[PDB]
Amino acid sequence: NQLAVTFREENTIAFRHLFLLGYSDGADDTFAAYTREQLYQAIFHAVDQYLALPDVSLGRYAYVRSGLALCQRYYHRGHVDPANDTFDIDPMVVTDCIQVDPPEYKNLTLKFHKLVNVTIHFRLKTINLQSLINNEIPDCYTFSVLITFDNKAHSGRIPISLETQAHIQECKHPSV
Amino acid sequence: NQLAVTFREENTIAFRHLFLLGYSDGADDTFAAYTREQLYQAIFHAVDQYLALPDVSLGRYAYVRSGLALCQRYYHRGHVDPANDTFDIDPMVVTDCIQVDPPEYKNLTLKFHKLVNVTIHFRLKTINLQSLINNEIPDCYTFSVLITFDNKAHSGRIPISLETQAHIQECKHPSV
Amino acid sequence: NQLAVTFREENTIAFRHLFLLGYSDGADDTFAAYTREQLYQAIFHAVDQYLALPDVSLGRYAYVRSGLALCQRYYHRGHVDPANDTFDIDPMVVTDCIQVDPPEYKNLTLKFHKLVNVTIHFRLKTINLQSLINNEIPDCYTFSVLITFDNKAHSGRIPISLETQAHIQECKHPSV
Amino acid sequence: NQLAVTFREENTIAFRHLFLLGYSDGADDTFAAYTREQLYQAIFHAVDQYLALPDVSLGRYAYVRSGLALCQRYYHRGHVDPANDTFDIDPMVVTDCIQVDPPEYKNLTLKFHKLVNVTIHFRLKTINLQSLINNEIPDCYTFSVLITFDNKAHSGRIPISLETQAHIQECKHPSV
Repeated sequence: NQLAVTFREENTIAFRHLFLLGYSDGADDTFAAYTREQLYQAIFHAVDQYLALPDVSLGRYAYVRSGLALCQRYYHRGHVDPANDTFDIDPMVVTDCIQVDPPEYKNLTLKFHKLVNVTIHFRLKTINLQSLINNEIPDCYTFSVLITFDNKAHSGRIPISLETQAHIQECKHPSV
Repeated sequence: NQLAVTFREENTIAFRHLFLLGYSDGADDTFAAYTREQLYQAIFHAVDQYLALPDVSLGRYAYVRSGLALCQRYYHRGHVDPANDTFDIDPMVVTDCIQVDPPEYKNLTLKFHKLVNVTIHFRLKTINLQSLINNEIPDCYTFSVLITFDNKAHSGRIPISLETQAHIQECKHPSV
Repeated sequence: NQLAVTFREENTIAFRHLFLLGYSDGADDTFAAYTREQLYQAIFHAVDQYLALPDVSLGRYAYVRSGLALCQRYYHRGHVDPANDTFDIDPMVVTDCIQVDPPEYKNLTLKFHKLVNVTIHFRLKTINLQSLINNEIPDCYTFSVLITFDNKAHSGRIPISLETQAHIQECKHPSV
Repeated sequence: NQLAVTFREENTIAFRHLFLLGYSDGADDTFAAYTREQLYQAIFHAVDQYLALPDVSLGRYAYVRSGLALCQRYYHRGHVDPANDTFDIDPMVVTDCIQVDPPEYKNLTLKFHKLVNVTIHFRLKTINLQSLINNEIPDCYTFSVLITFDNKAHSGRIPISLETQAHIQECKHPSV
């Protein structure tokens, strides 16, 4: 089991290196963007990487399906004018997504003045071959990847995180 | 409150990344310049960034007003000649500032031989939108930013720091 | 003795800097590859360095003999198809090596879909001159270097490590 | 006093950044060279920096006098042949120095096969202006800088260190 806990954590760590531009171990809770170009770059790197996955990954990952949802969230209405010290805000959070299908989004225009966050969602399928070592049959994993560029604090600093969730089932038909 | 303590600290952290050339988390008490070009570069980066703020920041900051004071301080009289082992000094500290107005200083010439320090001062206005999450009304923050290139130790090493101070009041007229 | 423990550890540390592309102290247990080009690069750097050893090393190392074994290991049979949720695997591990003789492998093609690991093996001979300080006679060391690109976890992350083993004997004929 | 302990340590820290190529805080006990080009580069950087000191330093340092001694040390006789497992060594350590006078060594050819170490020695004069803050009269410091590329362990790894020693006296004639 814990060798499978390590399988989820190992795969997630790999995802951070693969999809998080400029990521390096130990940076998890300080990793963040501070400029618009930094943020656009991080977003485009994560999607491009997703699209190049078959050619660059050291793991054999399979796409699931639309494949990737690039979503930005912002206030339905956001007039923020710190200069004349006022604002007119409608707190309802609106979601705008761009679907990306692997068999191929850069026109993306973020509404920085009232941005709540940006998320990139997608799933990846992989076989836990390691199980073969213990003479067991490999599990069929489905990873749910969630990359978040959180701006909920509206503090000029946008922390970036990558989390996952694994769905373990039994592969259709194995052969060992 | 502490979520507002975090609002001041989060904004300050963002300022360190935005205005401190080559800055990275964890470097706070060792961050420093050691060469003249390093120092000129740090100074010009902080001002250029200040001027580009509207186009590069992930936060919606407003200028306040002159906007930025680039000041160097040096001894009224400073003949330092370690070679012939003497010096003639008048300890009175003279301040020379260059005002920078956003709607636009590189001729700056530092008096290295008797430099006491260089400071960059400016204020930024921002709304604490986060307060909307707790169903409260957003505060109107005025950040006072102070970047110091301290040479008071005259030790060949010039530590660089960025500190801030927040003035919290109530925005003119809000709308939620 | 412990000064000889330090001789083995010092030499090994040097090997990590010499043969591990992008290596830096303190990275030992997180050091890894995540892309195919990263892995090919690490492998080619270690071999090229090995071949350039006489011209770049600060230590006087001697080749031993074939000199270097660049081996990749993979499952005898590996059809991994996470997309259609199946696999057909023959767990027997097959080893394919490429011998490299110093008096000179880039056509290498890794079988990523069923890669178990890659290893680079070679020996280096060196004299422990340090022993001269204590007025003793220098030992004759034979270092066995093993660079492993371990993919046994099939988790998208390939940790890279460099270990050694020393064979201490008495040099043929010394002169001090 | 301790503010003067800090004056010596602050100046030394500055020297590490100024003269040690690729140096960064916290690297003190792992800082080292591993290749011949790395070592030649470190050596030439330290001398070039020394020569450019007046134009690049943030401190007002004065040369003392020849100014810089670039010395390499090696065994009087060193035939090291790990391949045919023998050696013929005369442990007497020979010193070969190149004097560098500021009013201006790259032909340097290190005897890597029997190198004991390389050292760079020079003195710098500076006034402790800080003393003016406490209303005291500034001391006249003479820093003795010693950069060592130690190969005494003959282990393929050459640790590099920079140490100093301060001679405090009273400046000829001060004026405050």
